[PDB]
Amino acid sequence: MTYKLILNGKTLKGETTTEAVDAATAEKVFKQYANDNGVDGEWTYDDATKTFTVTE
Repeated sequence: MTYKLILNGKTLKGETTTEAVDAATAEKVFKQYANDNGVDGEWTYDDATKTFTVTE
């Protein structure tokens, strides 16, 4: 299971897919990535199409 993250950072936007066994580990896994960019604030989850999304 691999969800798709959508970075809606104000000064930065992107998107990457990560492999996670559950939604919990998926929240920190992606968060760990965004951190390497400086995008931390509100986090959303689209269980409708397996697509993660975050917006600073």
